Amino acid sequence: GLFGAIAGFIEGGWTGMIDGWYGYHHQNEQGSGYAADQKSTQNAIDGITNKVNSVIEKMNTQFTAVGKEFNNLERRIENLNKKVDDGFLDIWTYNAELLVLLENERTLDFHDSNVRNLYEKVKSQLKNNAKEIGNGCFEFYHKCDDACMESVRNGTYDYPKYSE
Amino acid sequence: GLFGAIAGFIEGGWTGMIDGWYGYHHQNEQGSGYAADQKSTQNAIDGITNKVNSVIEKMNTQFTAVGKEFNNLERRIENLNKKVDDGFLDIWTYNAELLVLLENERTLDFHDSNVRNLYEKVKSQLKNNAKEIGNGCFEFYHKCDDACMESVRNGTYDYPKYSE
Amino acid sequence: GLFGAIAGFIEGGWTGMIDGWYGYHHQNEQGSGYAADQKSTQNAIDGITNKVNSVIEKMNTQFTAVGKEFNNLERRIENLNKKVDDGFLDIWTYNAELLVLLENERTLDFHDSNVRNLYEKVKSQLKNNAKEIGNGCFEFYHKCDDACMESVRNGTYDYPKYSE
Amino acid sequence: DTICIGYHANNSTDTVDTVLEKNVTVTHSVNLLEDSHNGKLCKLKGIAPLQLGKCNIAGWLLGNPECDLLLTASSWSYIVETSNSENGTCYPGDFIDYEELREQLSSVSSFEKFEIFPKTSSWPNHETTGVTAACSYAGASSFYRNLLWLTKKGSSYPKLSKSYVNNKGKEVLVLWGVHHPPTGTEQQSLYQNADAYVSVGSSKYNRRFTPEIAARPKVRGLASRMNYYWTLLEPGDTITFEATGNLIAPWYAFALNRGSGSGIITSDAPVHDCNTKCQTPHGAINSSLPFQNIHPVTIGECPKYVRSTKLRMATGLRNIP
Amino acid sequence: DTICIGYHANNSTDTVDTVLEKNVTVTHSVNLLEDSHNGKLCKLKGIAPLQLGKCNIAGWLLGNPECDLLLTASSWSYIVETSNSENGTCYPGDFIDYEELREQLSSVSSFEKFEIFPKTSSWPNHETTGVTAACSYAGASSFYRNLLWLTKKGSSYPKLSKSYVNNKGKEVLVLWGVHHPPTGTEQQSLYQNADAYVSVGSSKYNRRFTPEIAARPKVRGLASRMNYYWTLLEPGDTITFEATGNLIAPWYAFALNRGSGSGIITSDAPVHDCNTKCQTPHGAINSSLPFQNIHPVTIGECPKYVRSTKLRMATGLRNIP
Amino acid sequence: DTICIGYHANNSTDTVDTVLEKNVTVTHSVNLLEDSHNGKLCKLKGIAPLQLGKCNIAGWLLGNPECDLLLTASSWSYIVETSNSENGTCYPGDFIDYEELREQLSSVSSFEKFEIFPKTSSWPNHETTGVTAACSYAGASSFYRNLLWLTKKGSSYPKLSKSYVNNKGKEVLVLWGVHHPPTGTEQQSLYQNADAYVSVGSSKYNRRFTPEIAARPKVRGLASRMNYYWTLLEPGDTITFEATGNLIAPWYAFALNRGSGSGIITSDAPVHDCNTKCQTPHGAINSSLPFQNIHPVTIGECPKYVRSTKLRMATGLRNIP
Ligand SMILES: CC(=O)N[C@@H]1[C@@H](O)[C@H](O[C@@H]2O[C@H](CO[C@]3(C(=O)O)C[C@H](O)[C@@H](NC(C)=O)[C@H]([C@H](O)[C@H](O)CO)O3)[C@H](O)[C@H](O)[C@H]2O)[C@@H](CO)O[C@H]1O
Ligand SMILES: *[C@@H]1O[C@H](CO)[C@@H](O[C@@H]2O[C@H](CO)[C@@H](O[C@@H]3O[C@H](CO)[C@@H](O)[C@H](O)[C@@H]3O)[C@H](O)[C@H]2NC(C)=O)[C@H](O)[C@H]1NC(C)=O
Ligand SMILES: *[C@@H]1O[C@H](CO)[C@@H](O)[C@H](O)[C@H]1NC(C)=O
Ligand SMILES: *[C@@H]1O[C@H](CO)[C@@H](O)[C@H](O)[C@H]1NC(C)=O
Ligand SMILES: *[C@@H]1O[C@H](CO)[C@@H](O)[C@H](O)[C@H]1NC(C)=O
Repeated sequence: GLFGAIAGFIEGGWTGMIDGWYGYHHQNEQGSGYAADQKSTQNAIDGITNKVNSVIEKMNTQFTAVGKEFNNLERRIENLNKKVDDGFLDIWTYNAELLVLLENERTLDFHDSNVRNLYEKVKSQLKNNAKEIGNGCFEFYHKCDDACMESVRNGTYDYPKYSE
Repeated sequence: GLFGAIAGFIEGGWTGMIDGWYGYHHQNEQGSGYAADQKSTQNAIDGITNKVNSVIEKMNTQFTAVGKEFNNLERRIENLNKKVDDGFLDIWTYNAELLVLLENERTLDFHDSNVRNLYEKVKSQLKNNAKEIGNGCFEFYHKCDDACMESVRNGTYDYPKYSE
Repeated sequence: GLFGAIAGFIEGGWTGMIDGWYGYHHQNEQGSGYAADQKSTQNAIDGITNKVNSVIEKMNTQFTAVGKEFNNLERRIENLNKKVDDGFLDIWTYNAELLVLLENERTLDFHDSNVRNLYEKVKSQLKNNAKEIGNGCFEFYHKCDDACMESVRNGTYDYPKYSE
Repeated sequence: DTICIGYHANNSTDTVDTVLEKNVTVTHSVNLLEDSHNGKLCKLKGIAPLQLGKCNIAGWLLGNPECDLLLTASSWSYIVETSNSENGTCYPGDFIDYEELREQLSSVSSFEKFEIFPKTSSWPNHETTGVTAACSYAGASSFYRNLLWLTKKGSSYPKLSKSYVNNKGKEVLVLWGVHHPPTGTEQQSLYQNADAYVSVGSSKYNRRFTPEIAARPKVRGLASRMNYYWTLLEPGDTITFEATGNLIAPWYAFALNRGSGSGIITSDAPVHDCNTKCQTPHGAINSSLPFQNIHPVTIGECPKYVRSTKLRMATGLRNIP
Repeated sequence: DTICIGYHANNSTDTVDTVLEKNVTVTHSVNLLEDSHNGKLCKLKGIAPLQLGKCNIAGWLLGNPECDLLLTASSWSYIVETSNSENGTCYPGDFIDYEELREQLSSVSSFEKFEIFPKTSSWPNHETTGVTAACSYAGASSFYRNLLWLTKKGSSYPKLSKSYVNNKGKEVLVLWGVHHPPTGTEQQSLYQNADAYVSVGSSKYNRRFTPEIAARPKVRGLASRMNYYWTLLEPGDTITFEATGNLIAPWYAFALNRGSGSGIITSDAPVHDCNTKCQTPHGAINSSLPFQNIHPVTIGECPKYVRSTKLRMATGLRNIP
Repeated sequence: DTICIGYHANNSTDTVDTVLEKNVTVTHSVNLLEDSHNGKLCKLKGIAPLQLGKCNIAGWLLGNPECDLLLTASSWSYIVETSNSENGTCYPGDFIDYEELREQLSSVSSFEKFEIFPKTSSWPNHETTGVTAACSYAGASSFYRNLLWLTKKGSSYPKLSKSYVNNKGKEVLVLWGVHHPPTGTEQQSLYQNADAYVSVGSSKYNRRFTPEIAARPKVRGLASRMNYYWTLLEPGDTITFEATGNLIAPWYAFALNRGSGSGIITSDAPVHDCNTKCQTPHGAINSSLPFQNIHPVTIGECPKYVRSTKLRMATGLRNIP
């Protein structure tokens, strides 16, 4: 991955998290569970939706009858016609194949970037109140209950509140 | 943003800085003010100038009279001519539209990346002689005068000269 | 560089390292030398190879006789034929020129990304057992022999085995 | 106490290709390539196609006896020929500018056949009853329904002159033919005049025909030939026929408003009451996606044809459960 | 004491579209789409177009009496016809290969009209004075300025033979016509000979014409027709006319150097002394940008035509004041 | 106490362009643009082209006396005309649908010349000995090898009727000609019938020719003209000739099986024993790369033609030694 998170230092995905593309897994004394980050998921969705629609809707054509008919003394213009059809076919096939190859790469780089940005957002919030395991997990140096876990997910986490 | 700086952990731009795309805001006892990073600005400018010129100048065209005239027993080749003109219209319209959408995304990613690279360049030279506040600001653990700030902007900053 | 490593905080390349694209230079009491990382090099190679084969092999090529012959009362369809050939010329020249420009940018950004990802991979392994000099170099806070250096390159480096 | 950052995974087996890597499994994806069709020939612009059945366009216009049971509407958005359209010009010869006529008739909005030169009052001094085994109706010698074979009545073929004025407020399609006996003997037997000629004229069209008498290989048992000609008579214009022999005269003609930019589809697929924006010879297809691999030949507002068997776009991310 | 890293902002309202997001406000941008024109027809390659005004190309070449006030330079980069160009062949008939000739004249250098067969000395034994109400000038019957109508002198029309050799060091465009009376009565009245013919030949062109006497609808009051023919006579070559009647003789012809790759524009926009690299029927446009939405049918070195209403490229960054 | 992360560098001088920066030195790269050719005309897909020597295709087909070769090869993938192919129709006149024939003969998988109407037994009632100074072999008047000039025997030219049935199991190319005297005097001298005509017909082809008598400039010393015609006769079909004069009769014809989709290259480059998938007039080119700047008009499976002088794709990374 271009940004090093997906299939990167975060080795795999979570089938447990069903409600979003990106999110959190928490473990504390009250229990464990998955929660999706709604802001980053919904932005990614908005983004990809606009991409797909751009590729689809920018294609506009006029009413056209492709086929043409020529007698046996018209062979030259018949082959001209064939050269036009085949030329358009070569261009559209090549371009469509590459557009999908190239834009598929970018879409995966996009998801990878979103995951990395989310990770570093949490990292910057926790600072030294938590330890970095490396698999995308932070181990707290203090007790963190559901309300604490939520402040982290909410981006509202209170750093000075823990010197414990 | 793909690189997480613009509209990222740096939330907004500076209308105060008129002389460059990316730069610094400094605060000390002598005063405050904006200073643009000249190297990173000019490098970005050279790049974007080259991108635009490529899109514009790579288009080479020959003197062409597009229109053609056909009588009422020439309907087939008249429609062949129309199929060619329209086919060219569909191709250029599609490619032009997607080229701009895709490359606009890349230009914005380019700007985001440049801001981040500048931030981490400053961060790596200052190290622990300053505190990382967030929103792109470093709070110094020593006194930094106008002469000191310029060394930071110039990338010549002297770390061992300050232990406090 | 988009990812800030190549011509970045790592200023130059190694003519000394002949066996791979990305790798390591180590110095300890036993000696110094270059070693290439084979996993990341080979991955990059697989990728770039796939990119190249895509650009070349996605091009459909059918047997075609491009030329046409017209008598002196056929000038209009002769010019129609010319409009088709020139029209295909404009499209293919423009698209190929931009495809190479754009994908060259992406290929360099890819290498830059790979270098950065590898650097951060080593860094997370070493943690506080070493000092980050910059220029891509880590100075150990302990003694590291050839067997130890190999563990870093192998990604098997043992953190708790080294204190001090 | 730990919190982890991660990403979605599921049981999806969808794969896409990327420039760096083939066959990557992703959580979600969408198809950009229209890969299916409905197996029917449908209406284009709310209008059904012309179906010619056993007959091709020439047979239909001339009134080939095999075309009698065809039901023609007053409008069509395109024309359908099948692999069963064999019944054309049953009298051997050349149909002039035939491909052009087919093209220019591919769509029309108010089409009517009418009797331009009525059989009963038009030719008192010529025989109108001529038939041939080459044009057969249920095993019996017959002739085109829309034309009349004029031969001599008794010993003579008097010079004929006939004009039609187009008062229909639209274009009128007029077809006729010229017969070419193999021998001077047959010429006199039919038209009596060895020196015979045909002239047709309008405000635009002007042409003169003479019989070409020559020995030829037999086609459908005939060494004779019959050539077919047509013109579109503009509103208000007049067309005039003169002949001393060999004219295969208009009986019925067609009044119409030509549409434009349509064409002819050759398909054995059944015609149905559905509507579509894109018609293919295999069947109709959805026009919403940008690309289609169904068929290189289409009529409508259509996705671009590509050689691709697969174009699939990643929406979600790498699936790594 | 603090130092901050940040980026530029301004008052720019410029918006662009991106693949992930529509309508993004940015600090700087450039337009790739040329959406305006100057409303004029301008010079291409430093040369003004041929303007035909009231007349179309046929009227101009034949010398239709209404085209007397048009003016032709010795060169032009293209040809402009208007919606007012109606004055063509005023004597009804067919102009053969007319579209081809129009194309071959679309740009020329070194163009000159000259008198190929002077009216006064060329036809001592024939009447040259023929006119018609069909080609009228200022309320009086007239004829094409560049052609001459030869009729019988007294009771006799002797066979004529006339030749021209091209010494002009460039191509010579020669136009002529063949007249077709409605009745043999008229044939004898004008050309005196029932068996009359016209023959034209050169190193390339070979044809013999016969008058076709037939009933035809009246066009501009005439049941007669006059067909128009042309050839490009190569430098050094000879062209020979022989007739016993029905020839409409060349009087003036044109020597020229044909250009190539230009065309014909139909526009009512005023012609001016401005220069352009790209001309559209609406007006001239800048050729600098890669794309233009003004018009698909153009002449020049032109941006590619697209359906886009906006193509705008981000240069600066996301504007967040 | 140190380990460092870095990247490869070398002595490579290769440069690429990127959208952000020109002239970037990289460690590795590959070329996408085929900029060279082998300077030869080669076999296309393992079959040699037809070489016509002194003659062009018309001269070769008609048997111009200067085209005497070892033999027409029995198959070819395409056709080569040179700057030395000068010997065409040595009797001046028009070759009808000549470009069409050239296209349709551009590749064949079997070709044989045969005597369709043997000179010795075919024309007992006509003179076969006609020659002309316009077609000369070794300083003496001669004629086309593949055609026969039929003139009147004694005072009489009886109507001739001659048929050929195609038993060859493939197409037969039949060529013939029609002679056009400048004067009726010459018409009577050769043909005696002034009303003479030629008729050619098959199940498909039907056409009638009459001589067009006109005064014309001399070409190769002749004011006379000769026009050339052809048809492809299908296996099993019959072609029949009837003439009262002016027929230049088939002597030899060609039996053949057409390939499809080839063309003509005009080059003086020598034909060689090399093989290629793409032939250019400059030389053969390699088909592996997607683009080529050698020449726009090619024959084969060819890279797309572009104006680029350089297309080079970075594979390795920025080279910073
Ligand atoms: C006129 C006639 O009956 N002639 C007979 C000969 O033709 C016949 O030998 C055979 O004739 C066949 C042609 O017959 C038709 C046809 O096409 O079916 C008969 C049609 O009635 C006649 N139509 C008209 C209006 O006259 C038609 C017509 O003459 C030609 O189509 C015009 O070109 O001919 C056919 O050619 C066979 O190949 C031929 O052997 C014998 C036997 O009776 O004598 C005549 O009665
Ligand atoms: C085959 O082609 C060659 C040309 O490649 C013909 O040879 C000669 O062609 C020249 C034209 O370049 C003829 O020139 C003429 O010369 C006479 C005087 O010699 C002059 O009066 C004419 O005005 C013209 O310039 C030349 O006649 C001709 N040679 C002969 C013997 O006729 C050759 O004729 C061609 N042969 C056939 C059978 O096509
Ligand atoms: C063209 O000139 C003719 C006379 O030559 C005149 O009758 C006619 O009205 C002119 N054109 C138009 C559109 O009026
Ligand atoms: C086209 O317009 C003017 C020509 O007067 C030119 O200066 C300008 O640069 C061109 N347009 C753009 C967007 O560059
Ligand atoms: C084409 O053949 C091979 C494959 O590309 C290549 O090695 C060779 O050099 C090419 N030939 C020429 C003459 O460039």
